[PDB]
Amino acid sequence: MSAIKPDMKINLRMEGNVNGHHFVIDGDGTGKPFEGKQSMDLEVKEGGPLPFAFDILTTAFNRVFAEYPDHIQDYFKQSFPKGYSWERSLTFEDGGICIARNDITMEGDTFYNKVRFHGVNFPANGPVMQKKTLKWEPSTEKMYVRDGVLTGDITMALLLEGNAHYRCDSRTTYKAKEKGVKLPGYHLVDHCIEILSHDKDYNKVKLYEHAVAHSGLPD
Amino acid sequence: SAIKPDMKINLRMEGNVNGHHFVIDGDGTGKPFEGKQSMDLEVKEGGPLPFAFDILTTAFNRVFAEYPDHIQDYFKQSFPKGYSWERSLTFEDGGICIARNDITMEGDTFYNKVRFHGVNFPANGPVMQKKTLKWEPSTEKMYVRDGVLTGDITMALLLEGNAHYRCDSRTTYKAKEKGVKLPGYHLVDHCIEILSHDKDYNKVKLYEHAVAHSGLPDN
Amino acid sequence: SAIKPDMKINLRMEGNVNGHHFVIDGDGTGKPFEGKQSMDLEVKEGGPLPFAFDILTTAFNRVFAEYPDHIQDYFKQSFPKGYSWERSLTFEDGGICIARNDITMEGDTFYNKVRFHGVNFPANGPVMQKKTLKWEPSTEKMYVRDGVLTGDITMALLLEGNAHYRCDSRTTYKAKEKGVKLPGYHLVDHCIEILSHDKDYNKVKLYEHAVAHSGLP
Amino acid sequence: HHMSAIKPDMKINLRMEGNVNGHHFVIDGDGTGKPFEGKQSMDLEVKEGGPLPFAFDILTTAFNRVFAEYPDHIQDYFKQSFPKGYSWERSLTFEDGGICIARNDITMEGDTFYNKVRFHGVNFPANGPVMQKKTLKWEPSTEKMYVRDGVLTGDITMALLLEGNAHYRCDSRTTYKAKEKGVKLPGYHLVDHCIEILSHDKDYNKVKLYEHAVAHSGLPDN
Ligand SMILES: O=S([O-])[O-]
Ligand SMILES: O=S([O-])[O-]
Ligand SMILES: O=S([O-])[O-]
Ligand SMILES: O=S([O-])[O-]
Repeated sequence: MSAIKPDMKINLRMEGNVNGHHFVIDGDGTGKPFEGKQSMDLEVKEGGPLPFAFDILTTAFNRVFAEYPDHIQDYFKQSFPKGYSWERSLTFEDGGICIARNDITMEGDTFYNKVRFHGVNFPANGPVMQKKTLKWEPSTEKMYVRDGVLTGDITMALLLEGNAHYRCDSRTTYKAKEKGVKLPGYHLVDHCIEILSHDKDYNKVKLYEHAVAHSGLPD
Repeated sequence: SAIKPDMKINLRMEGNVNGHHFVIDGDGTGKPFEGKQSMDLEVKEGGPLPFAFDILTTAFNRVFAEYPDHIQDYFKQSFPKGYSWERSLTFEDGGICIARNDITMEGDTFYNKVRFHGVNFPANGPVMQKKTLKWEPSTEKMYVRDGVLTGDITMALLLEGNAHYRCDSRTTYKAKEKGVKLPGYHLVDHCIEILSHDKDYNKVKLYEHAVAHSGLPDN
Repeated sequence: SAIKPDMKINLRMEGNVNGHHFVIDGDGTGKPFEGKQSMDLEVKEGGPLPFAFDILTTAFNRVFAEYPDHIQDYFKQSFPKGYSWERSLTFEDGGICIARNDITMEGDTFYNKVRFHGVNFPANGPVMQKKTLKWEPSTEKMYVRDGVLTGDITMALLLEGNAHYRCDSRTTYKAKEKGVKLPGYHLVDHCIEILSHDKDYNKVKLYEHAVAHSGLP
Repeated sequence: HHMSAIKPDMKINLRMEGNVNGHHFVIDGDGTGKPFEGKQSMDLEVKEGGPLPFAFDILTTAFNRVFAEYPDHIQDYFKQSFPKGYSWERSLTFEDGGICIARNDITMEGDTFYNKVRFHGVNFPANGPVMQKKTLKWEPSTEKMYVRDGVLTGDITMALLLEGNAHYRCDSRTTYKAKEKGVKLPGYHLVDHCIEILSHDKDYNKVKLYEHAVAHSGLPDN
């Protein structure tokens, strides 16, 4: 009924603008939806070398790639073959604010991702514009229904140079394309995201993510 | 200098709110030294808008603000070359927009290249249900933050049923030419009004009046 | 008629910021219809204060605001019985304060029982460092929310070296008597100033000027 | 770095004083816990200000991260802050504008932790879930722990389940400060927790509270 395969391809085009700098980024990769794992090779096609930390873009580069236990409704795998969309705001602690969206379709073995990313008000000598970010720290998304819609709320942190941290408050709304996909109960999604390799300027990046859904303590 | 007592305003806005793409053209006139401006707005692509027009109206130029002699006018000093702004709008129910405008002048006309993106407006909130009446009069705080002129404001939309709907906005302004003198802390009063519109807001007449001041007791 | 042209102000504040307990007494005067008040303040306990005195000053009465005829004056209408307010103050570096005042009146004097609690001010921040100079003049936005008069404001402290330090504040205002008529949306301009102080701010003279208006046009 | 004097089975003595929306209260607490298992229970009694006119649930995170199960590889700032103790300050920012701040000064004598807790809150809307007592429980959540401004900081966005099944968000920031010098600061880590009112009398004048807390490194090392 769902047509989600153990191994899937990922096609992606991201376009957007941060701090007035336009960019286009293409991604091709593979994932294991039932294992909650995915990888992607990315190439900056326009606007390279990027004047900002590549790390701010990486959560925009699909919750279908999360390991869901049987006892939790898997909204994302239940959304196919028709697919779904998400919208997200990223509010950073120094006033940098980004909005993003992805329209996700599926054709055969391949997920297609139309991603948009817009960012404003990053300070000139902040860690984003100065490329002082090292990685996203592992974090946990809270999944719950708000105004008829599945919503993911998370506070994430970028590890910085010198082992400082840089806070980002994120809210995502997820919407199945097909009418009447059953919404899940409150649950948690643990994730980690990692740049596996990159060239000096981050014109080429190999990206990986692992995500696991769960009910949290006590079980 | 470059600024004439009567100016023309040419504007194109392209954007996306809650997944809905749109294009809006603006043609108008204003008196920069009196801080007054009007515009006729025409929805080109994406009419009729599925969301409240009111969210867009602050994005449709601080050059049209009455500055007293004791306050540095950053905006009139930015011309002929012009300036750009970036803005975030954080609404109380989680809706978040980002906007930008690159402002140029040739002859007696200001040209505005405007982008507007918004996400996470609830289906039954006042924006998607078109339950807003107007922006209440407000006061923007201008000050320098990380080497850039920053405008901070809490605005409120009046709703049908008389409730108020809070928006927190931050704008950064940047002159194109190097070495334009940054002002000291000041305030800008403003009021914005949709003078007329057709049923579906595919046509809108918009007016704004803005006045800079020192605050109490010097205002 | 409860509001006289020249009134006195009695005040006791107690609180705790970043673990440090303090008591501060105030005695002042003002002109309710001119929207002007000043007060002499004295630290009775916990002096010298280890934090910037400025964080407390908006907690040291909107009855002292010049209201024009066309705006309902919730505050002067709340007397002789009084009103109370509650306020949260969210500073941009995570320092968060909450405050309360219960205001009563007898003759020509307002009595104020004030509480002020603050946490999470960083040691390297302007408050614990005492790098504040003044509150910049600001505009509070007054509207009804869930049946209660509410004031929302973005305020900013001028810092040494002319940086600013932002504070977001929400106040809820509550008349003691039933049937005090709620105003419509309006703005209140204010400026607050420490006029004089001794070295450690154990004694402080404070001044405020406030004016209600509709805004443009 | 040193021996904590923390025993496998500990007693907990607590007094909370506070004021929410102008309402003053005193609440006494007596419990027990297993520091190394990350588990604790407490019986709470309202001594002044009963019956409480707001949701008891807003207070329950205020009623000690000693009671967290720490792996060997993550520095345990809380157990290493003993025998001398530590204190925390916390802000609670609810989505409808209610704001609380809280403090706890934590000491130890023999097998007993002592807790001097202060809790103040303002601007809870009269018709909101807190003042209307429409909360059900805190959902399980994960706190992020890292060093900020030289201080161990816990940042968490938590949710109260409401009647009618909506959720009610609270953004909480805690700063933790050891009383003694020389307590090693931990690197970034996560703490999973669950908090539960096991039982209560009708007006919540008497409450039985339980919590389980587990620190980990997150994915993949969890
Ligand atoms: O996917 S994790 O390894 O960042
Ligand atoms: O711009 S004013 O007339 O609302
Ligand atoms: O009252 S003003 O001048 O600080
Ligand atoms: O403490 S747990 O059982 O919610």
